[PDB]
This record gives sequence, C-alpha cells and structure tokens, in this order.
Amino acid sequence: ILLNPRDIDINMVNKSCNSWSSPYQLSYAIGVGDLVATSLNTFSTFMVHDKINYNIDEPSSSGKTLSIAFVNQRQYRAQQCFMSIKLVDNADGSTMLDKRYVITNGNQLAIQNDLLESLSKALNQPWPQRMQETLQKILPHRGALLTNFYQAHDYLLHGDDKSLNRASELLGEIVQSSPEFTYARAEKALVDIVRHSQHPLDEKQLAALNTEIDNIVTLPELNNLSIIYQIKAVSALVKGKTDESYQAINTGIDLEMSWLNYVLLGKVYEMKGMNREAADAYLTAFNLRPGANTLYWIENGIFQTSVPYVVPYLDKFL
Amino acid sequence: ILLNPRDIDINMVNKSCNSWSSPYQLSYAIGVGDLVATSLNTFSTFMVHDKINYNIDEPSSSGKTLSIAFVNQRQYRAQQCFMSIKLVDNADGSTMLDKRYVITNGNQLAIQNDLLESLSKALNQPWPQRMQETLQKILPHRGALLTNFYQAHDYLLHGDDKSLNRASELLGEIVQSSPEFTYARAEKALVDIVRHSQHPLDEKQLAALNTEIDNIVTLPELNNLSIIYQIKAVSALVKGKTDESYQAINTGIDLEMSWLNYVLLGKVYEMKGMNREAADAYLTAFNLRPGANTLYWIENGIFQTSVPYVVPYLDKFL
Repeated sequence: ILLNPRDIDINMVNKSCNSWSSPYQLSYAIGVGDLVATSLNTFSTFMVHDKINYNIDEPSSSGKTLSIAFVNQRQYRAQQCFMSIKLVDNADGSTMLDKRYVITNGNQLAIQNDLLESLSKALNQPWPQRMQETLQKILPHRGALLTNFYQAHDYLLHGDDKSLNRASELLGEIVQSSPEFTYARAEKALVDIVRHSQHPLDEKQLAALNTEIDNIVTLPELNNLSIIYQIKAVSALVKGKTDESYQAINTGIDLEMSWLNYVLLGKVYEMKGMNREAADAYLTAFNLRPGANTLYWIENGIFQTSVPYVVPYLDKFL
Repeated sequence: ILLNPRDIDINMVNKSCNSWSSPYQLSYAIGVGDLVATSLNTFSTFMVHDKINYNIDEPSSSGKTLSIAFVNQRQYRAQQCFMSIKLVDNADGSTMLDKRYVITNGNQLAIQNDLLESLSKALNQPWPQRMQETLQKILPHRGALLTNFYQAHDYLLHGDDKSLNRASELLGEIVQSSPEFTYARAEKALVDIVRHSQHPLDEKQLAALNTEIDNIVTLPELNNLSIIYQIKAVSALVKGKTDESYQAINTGIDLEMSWLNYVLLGKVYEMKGMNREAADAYLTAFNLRPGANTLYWIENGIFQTSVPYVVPYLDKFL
C-alpha cells in the first residue's frame, strides 16, 4: 500500500489507563478527537479516519497517525492519568508533535485550543476564518460546560433510545443553567426530533417539537451552521418530505463533513428508494468514523436498515 | 483494506489501442483525465489518485474507479478507436457511468464538457462557481486550440529540457495564433522560468523573463488563478527568495491541488533546509499523480533532488 501523507488516522490507546478513567475524562478525549477529525475533514484537504471507537487495527494507507493515550505518572505504575497526544509521520516513523496534558478544573478549553493551534503548525495547515467562527459558535467557552457537552455528545454517539433520552436530559440541564449557549438548544432540538421519530403517532409531541424547532432554525447566531440543516433534514424525513430532506442534508454536508451527516444522507436515499446511493453514504460514514457507534446509527438511526440487504459490502468487510 | 467511496482512481487501459493512437488523441485523453483529477481534488472532498501514467496495479482503498480505454469498432478487430469511459463503484462492481466517445473535428470540448456534467450527476457533486469560472479561464474554447494545448501539457508532464523546449515552442505558436488565450501566455511564462533555471548565469535571459512575467502576473483575467502563484513561486525560488516562494506556492495550492504544486512546495522546503517536510510534499505529489512523470519532476524539476536521501520511503516503495 502507498502511504498517503494527506490521510490521517486518529487512534485512542489504553482506554483503561490506570487512575482514574473512567468516563470522567474519557468522553473529553473522545470529544476532542471527534472535533479534530471533523474540523480537518471539513476545512482542509486532509482526509481523516476517526478510529477512536474502532476495534480492528487493519492495514491503511494513512501517512500520519494522531494517537491519544492515557498515561499515569508511572513512577507509581498507576496514578492520575495524563493525556498523551502524538502525531507521527508513518513514512519515517518520526514524531511531528508530542504533547502531554494533565486535566484540571479550568484548563479543558486550554488543552483543546493548544491542541488545535499545535496541529495547525505541525501540519502547516492554517485554519480558515470559517473554521474559527464555527468553533466559536459550536463550543461552550467554560470548561465545565465543555465537560457536560462532550458527555452529552458521548450519549449521542451510542445512539440507542436510552442514550438519546440521557443526551436530551443532559442538554436540557445545560440549557436551563446557561440559556446563552444556543448551540446546545440546537443539539437538544436535534436529539429531540430523532427520539420523536420513534413515537410517530404522538401528534402532541410533534406539535411541541415543531415549535422548539421553528424557534431554533431562525436564530441568527446559528446561521450557516450544519446543525440547522441536520434538524431540517430529520424533521422533513419524519414528515415524508424527501426532497426538502435531501436539500437540507446536502447543505449540512457542505458545512460539516461528519459521519452523522452521511448516515442521514444514507437515510434520505433509502427513503427515496436508492439503495446503492444509500450504501455509498453509509460506507462513507463508516470510513469517517469506523466502529460500533456508526454501525449502530446505520442499522437503527431514525429507522431500521438491513445492512445485509442495503450495504452487503459492509456485512462482508466485518 | 476498507474501501473509501470518496477515493477515486483514474486509470488508462490499452494505451496501444488499434487504430490509430498514437499521440494523436492520447494526449487528449491524458489532458481530460488530469483535468478531471485536479478539479475533483481542488473543488470537492473526493481524493483523486490520477494513475494515468502509472505502471503498477497495486492494492488501493479506492471505492470508485474512472477508466479511460481506447476501443475500436471491433467489428474489424482494429479500427478508428472510440474512447470508452466508465465509472465503477468497486464496492458492488456496478457501473455508475458508461460513455463511448468518437473524436471528431469539433467535438473535443463537447466530449469533455459532457464528461464533466455527467460526473457531476453520477457522483452527486455539483460544481462550485469557483470551478466553473476557473475552467472558463484555464481552457481554450475551440477544439483545435484544445488539441494543441493538451499536446503542450503532455510535453510539460515529461519535464526534461527537450520536452520543455517543445512545450514552450508549441505554446508560443498558440499565443501567436490566438493572442486572446491569456492562460497559454501564463503557461509559456511558467515553462520559460523553469527552463531558464537551468541557465542560471544567463542574465540577459533573466531580464527578458522578468519582463514577460511582470506583464503576465498583473493581468486581471488571471486574478485568482493558481498559474500566477506558480510563476511567482518558481521565479522567487530561482532568485533565492525562499519566503516569497513559500507564500506564493501555498496560495497556489489553495487554488489548485495538483501534483505539480506539491512538487514545487517540496522544492521550496528543500531550499529552506527542511527535508522531512520536503519528503512529505513529494510523497503527496506522488499520491496525486503516481508514475515516471511525477518521479522525474521530484528528481530533476528546477534542481536535482536525491530521492534516496531526501525521500527514502519512496525509494523503498518503488
């Protein structure tokens, strides 16, 4: 296989460090990892394979690996686990970046902004204005909200009804505490239409939801964000408005190249009766973020999809 | 290997069709092929591996293959070769696009515009305004100039002094015949500074060249094109202005993701004394357009580069 220098794998190692993580700071590393992958995929000509949730260590054409590893002071063999982040050029096996981070009470944002600035330099990849404004709009600016928001994100990833109820409740507690974090209201609205899709005959819930949505998609602080087209795409899908769903989701994709946007495009293709196009979107989502969470969303997200029938290549690959 | 649906290989088969090609229409197919690869790489989130000039058929993670094959009416076993172009989804092995083109006296543009429109649909990839304006500026609009221009492009690809002299003479005959094809004057200026780099002590030629260049980079019809930053990048490199060279070439890359821009970035990194960064740019050029032409440009283009020392991974891969 020829290595491609513009092809980056993101890995996580030692998920069971020593002390003391734990979902405590694991959903943090997961969130930073996903944020990095999706920023690069959206705003640069790097292709990122986010393999944080992937079990198999297969052969890849990836010229760079970004590794997140949990490491204890060792001097004890197992204590307060520092976060080790290395960018390796797999062409030579040399280290282009080596960071060691200790989590604290108010450095979560710092750690992440320092990671982003440092990746910009190491990859000679300045970040476009559109990425800067996007990060400002999409992320809370206090550490504690960041912790809670990425925990919510971790429930969204799992994707089962129970997980979504918890994402939705966590996002509601965020919103009640900090009404000004508008993006979280947008995320809540999205988890909420996804949950409501499972109770199709509950029209009173549909009416409450159309209201929460209409009072979100109009907001100015959310103009030009993907979240807003994801909400419209799923809301239109649930209502059978396949063409509005298609146009919303392709606009969402233009704004955010995410595993989730491609799953949703796959769903819209299925509804349209175009299974080869669906399979294509799904295998794209799976390349972007391979593993059980994406697999679960392909198979169950919004409605059930038979992977043997719609995406046989993926059954055979796994 | 997991197939990536956003990863496209461009192949050429039967380079020795039957009747009657021949460089006659081979440099045409080559030019269309390169144009497709570089448009997709620049203006979409597809990664294209342009393997038109590549001998080895290795294992790739490519989810789609675009094949250019020369085929004779067969009914004779070998006659006027039609151009067969198929887009295959390698996930299922199904055909997403199947075109058969016969070359004529005034359909060369037609064939190419029809290919582009048809790729847009088959890949659900509308083309951005920036691509449309770019194609308008970068391509002549009569068939015969297109023939000549792609022949010139084919000499540029080979990259040796003799080839460049011929590119330069062909582009000059184009310019003399059609002064309004401004892009060709820009291409001539570029081949010309590259050729002049081999005669460093010829100051009279340097003065003529600074004049042809200054009278090109200013032109308005060329604003926002890569060619203009390629000219500045090479002109600055030859003059030892490494920082101007770096800034020009990174702007060129933003505007055109081409094998050649990455070779030139690699050259600028070498001059700067940064060989791991050079190796990276070079292996990127080689992923974009693998084979002897790109290899020749890495090894010889502007100045000589020792691949064993600067890019050992590439020696070992080959």
